Amino acid sequence: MKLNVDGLLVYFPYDYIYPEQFSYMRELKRTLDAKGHGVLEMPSGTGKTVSLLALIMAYQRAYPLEVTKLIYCSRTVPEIEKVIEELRKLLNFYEKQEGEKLPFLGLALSSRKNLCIHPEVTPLRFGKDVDGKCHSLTASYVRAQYQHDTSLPHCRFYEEFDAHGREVPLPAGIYNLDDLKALGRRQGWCPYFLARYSILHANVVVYSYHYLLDPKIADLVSKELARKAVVVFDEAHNIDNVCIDSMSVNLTRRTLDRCQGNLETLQKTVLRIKETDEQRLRDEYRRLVEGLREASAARETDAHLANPVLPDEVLQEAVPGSIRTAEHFLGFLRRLLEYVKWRLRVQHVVQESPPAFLSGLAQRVCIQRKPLRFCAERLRSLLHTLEITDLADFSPLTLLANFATLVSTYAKGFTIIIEPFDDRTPTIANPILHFSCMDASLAIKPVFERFQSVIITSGTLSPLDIYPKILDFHPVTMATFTMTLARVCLCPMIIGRGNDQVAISSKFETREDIAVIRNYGNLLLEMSAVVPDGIVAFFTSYQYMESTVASWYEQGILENIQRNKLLFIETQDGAETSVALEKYQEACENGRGAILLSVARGKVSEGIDFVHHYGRAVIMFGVPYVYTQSRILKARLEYLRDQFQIRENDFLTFDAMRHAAQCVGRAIRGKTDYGLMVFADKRFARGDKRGKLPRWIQEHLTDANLNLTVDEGVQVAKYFLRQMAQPFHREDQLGLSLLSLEQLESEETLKRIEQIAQQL
Amino acid sequence: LEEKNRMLQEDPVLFQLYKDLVVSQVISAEEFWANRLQDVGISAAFLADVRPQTDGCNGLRYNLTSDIIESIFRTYPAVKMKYAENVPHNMTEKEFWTRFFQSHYFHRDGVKNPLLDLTALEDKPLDEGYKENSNAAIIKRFNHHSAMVLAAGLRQPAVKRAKLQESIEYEDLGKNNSVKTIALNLKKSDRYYHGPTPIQSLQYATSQDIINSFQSIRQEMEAYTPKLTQVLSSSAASSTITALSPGGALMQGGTQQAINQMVPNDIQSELKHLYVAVGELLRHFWSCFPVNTPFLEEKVVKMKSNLERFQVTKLCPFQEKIRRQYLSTNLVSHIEEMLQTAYNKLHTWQSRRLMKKT
Ligand code: SF4
Repeated sequence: MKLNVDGLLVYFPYDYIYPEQFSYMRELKRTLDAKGHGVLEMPSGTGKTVSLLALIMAYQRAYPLEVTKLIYCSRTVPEIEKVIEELRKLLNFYEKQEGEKLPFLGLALSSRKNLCIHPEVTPLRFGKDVDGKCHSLTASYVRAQYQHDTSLPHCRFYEEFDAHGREVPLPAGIYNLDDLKALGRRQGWCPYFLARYSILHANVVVYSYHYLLDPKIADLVSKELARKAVVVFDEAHNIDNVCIDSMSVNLTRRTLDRCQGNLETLQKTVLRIKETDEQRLRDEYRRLVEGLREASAARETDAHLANPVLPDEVLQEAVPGSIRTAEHFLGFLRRLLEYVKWRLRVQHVVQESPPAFLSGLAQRVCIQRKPLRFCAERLRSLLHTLEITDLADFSPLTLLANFATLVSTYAKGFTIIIEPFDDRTPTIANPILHFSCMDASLAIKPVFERFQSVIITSGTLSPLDIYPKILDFHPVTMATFTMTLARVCLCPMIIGRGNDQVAISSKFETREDIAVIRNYGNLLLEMSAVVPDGIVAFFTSYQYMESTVASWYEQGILENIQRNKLLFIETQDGAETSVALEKYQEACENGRGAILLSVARGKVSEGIDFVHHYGRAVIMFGVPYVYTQSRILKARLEYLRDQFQIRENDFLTFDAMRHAAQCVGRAIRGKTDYGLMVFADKRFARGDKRGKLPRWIQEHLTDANLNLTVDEGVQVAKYFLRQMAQPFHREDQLGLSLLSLEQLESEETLKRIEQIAQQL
Repeated sequence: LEEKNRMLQEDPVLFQLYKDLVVSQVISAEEFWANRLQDVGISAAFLADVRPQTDGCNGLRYNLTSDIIESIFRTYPAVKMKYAENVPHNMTEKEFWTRFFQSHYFHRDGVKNPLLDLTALEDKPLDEGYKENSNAAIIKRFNHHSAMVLAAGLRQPAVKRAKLQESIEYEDLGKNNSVKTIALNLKKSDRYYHGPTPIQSLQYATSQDIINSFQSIRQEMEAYTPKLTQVLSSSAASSTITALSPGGALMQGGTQQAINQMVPNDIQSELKHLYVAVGELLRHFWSCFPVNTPFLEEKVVKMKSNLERFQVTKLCPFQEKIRRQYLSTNLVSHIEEMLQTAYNKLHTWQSRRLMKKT
């Protein structure tokens, strides 16, 4: 289907388009006209990805110069696969419509774990082990030695790409990760290096946030990215959490022990190699004194231990001669590690700013800021110059060096928290140091200041002003697209009163209440006896969920629920949770009622999507407020209050509502997809809490369903299920919620579409 | 043989029929039985619902049933191993069940890649640098029991691509053909207007004299006056009464005879038995018919031989039994009609077969 969007032709691969999709296209085009960052809110299951891809392809076809390359940022690998499939379908439609294969190149980027074919590395269960094995088999210095001696360790997968894979770029088209692996097997090449080589040529490149947001991994992609590149963020409502996790550092006593052991091993190796060849140390000193640009720029294959965290200004400055010597730097690292371990001896939690810790270290160990600034450079150079293969055992040393480099240069927005005792079990000796970053905008600041425009979309975007404050920027367009439905597919209800009229709440003071647990059990039993097989229940914490399950078993209410429908409970084990999900889906598709129990912060709420027959019922047991005992969260709240005038309670409410919407928003995949939404808490009735719900969900939240009872909720569920289970025809959607070729051309419909979106 | 004897005992009339057909050498047991010749799913409530029946007089009624034990074995293969390793030597069954009740075992209180591989859902798996036991046990054993029940219910890039296609495809923006119908349009619709009704001698009237008669009656009834005396007369009334009188032409026939007393109930029951036997024999005969394979010819010949033997050995004694009482009912006439119809059918088919060959 061909569409006219403000004078730009759009090749829609499907026969019909939602009016909200047309509004999204028009607003996205307007954002592209300003070449600036923009935030848009689109309901999930509306095919916004198809519209975005179509508009980007139209922009590239009309003017390749304006959008030199498309950057897509996602959350999980299956999201990348789905985006690749959708873009492949769109490209096939383009080729059929135009009659020729367009010179379009699409590529999906992932880790070496998803792009290695070497048989020895395949059984490895961990990416870091995979990376270490690959580097041991693909070290630059080892490559020449293998050329001089075949029996020496090597990886022909990279060698053939170096010999043959560089010359001829891949043909225009779209390749999946499995497709890339198959092509690499066909050519005997490694798809990882080939994909990185072809990034400069690919029109569209898709990968995850950490591949670009993390400064440690920023240069692995940004080196082949120009100023006019356009980035896309999808379902990035937790982007601040990702940035904080990337910029946060954790240190433990076992980490210190491993660091000491690896440092002693490194010193022994240095002495041994000096005995074998002292000239290596002199050559390293020559490299340091003459400039760091020679070693880093001439070896692009050594990107295993790249640390682009430091700004470009720090790169020019050289390491002081006090630590240029390898042995001097080893002693410096030993002193730093001993000082850190002694500082960890405190028996209580200590909260400190980076400048104070740096001043204390300078007073004690006579360590200035400038020598510590270039710690990462010396670390990387020393690791490279010693032909170290099994770098996995040396990971704690690299982590400590990166932490020291962060402290030496990054001060504002960071907090050092020392907790010698576990929050859960203070009796257990767990001395843990946390270098926590409270400024996520620093991770996204280079993205804003380097790329032409940034596009962020998500289904849970209730506040449109907190994100410009959280990300510390001013988006060009802040538009929310309301959802228009000819048939109601969502039935949000709030039940703050149980059968015994108990005030239903999930406050940790009331989370241990037996009455709340029993009312939850009764609600779940009635829902299982009434609602169809697909039932998912999101709790507030793992311990609370386990205690509630135990209480239900003791009461016996859980037994009746098992009698009605099969139950599956997730644990902290990944394999057990995977088996539980598989069994849940199999039971739901086999006609036997299956109930899943998870947490709002668990993996289920992160990257699991529910189809119409899976997302029949989603029940949130109270507003998921994060357990405040983590002083990192408290410190972040204090920093936000002191830097953005944001109340800590308001931020907690926003985060809890965001998690709840993420848990609920994944149950609808289209107009014909209808599901049930239950919120079992009286606190949801609060205007501040209720007003923090997505517009497409909050609008449909009828006030008649506000603070219902268990039986009232059951009756409303019965009514909604019977209403929506009746057969429906897509023709009814024509002109009301679905637009054909002729209906979109109506000027009245265009005015209606313009009225649909709202800019704030 | 024992199973066949028990089944025959379950149907004594058939057993009597089997005797009258085999002992009289009418049909062989092989030919007799030539034409003569439940699993329960696994429920998850078989544990919570099933309780040791604690009758008030200190009665521990286990109500041990085979299906319950089979469900336990299917859901818990370990219980089957325990049963096979203990009884009948190490311990008794009831003691094993009692131990199971007292043990903590009773009183306990991914093929798809995209949306199952939770370990592989993240591309950044770095190190850890960047009544809880009772609850965990309860959750683990509940999940194990659910998986066991699901498994007992039953008793590659292509798969990933198929799963992705199923997940992404939208029913709205696809195809809605649904035209699995065949239209029908007959040639001549006038067949039904005069259907199975045979051709009637629907004679047409004469020439314009028909119009003259129509005009005559039109004028005759155009000036009409109602009459009362002319409507009926006593003589006409007497004739109508006589026609409606008992024994009249309208009163066809009259009283009949009590057939029930004309035949003994034993003779009636034997007639029912013979009716059922001949009916089943002829049903098998017609099932063989039409003879489309050479094997059917021998089977129908055997059927006719069996019919002849049964007739001679039963109806002829039955005919004599009826004739000794000199019953006026021709009950045997119906059987003779059926037998002769079948015999003539077979003879005619044999004649057709001979004609086709020649
Ligand atoms: S070169 Fe490629 S195939 Fe070989 S170990 Fe490294 S990632 Fe794996």
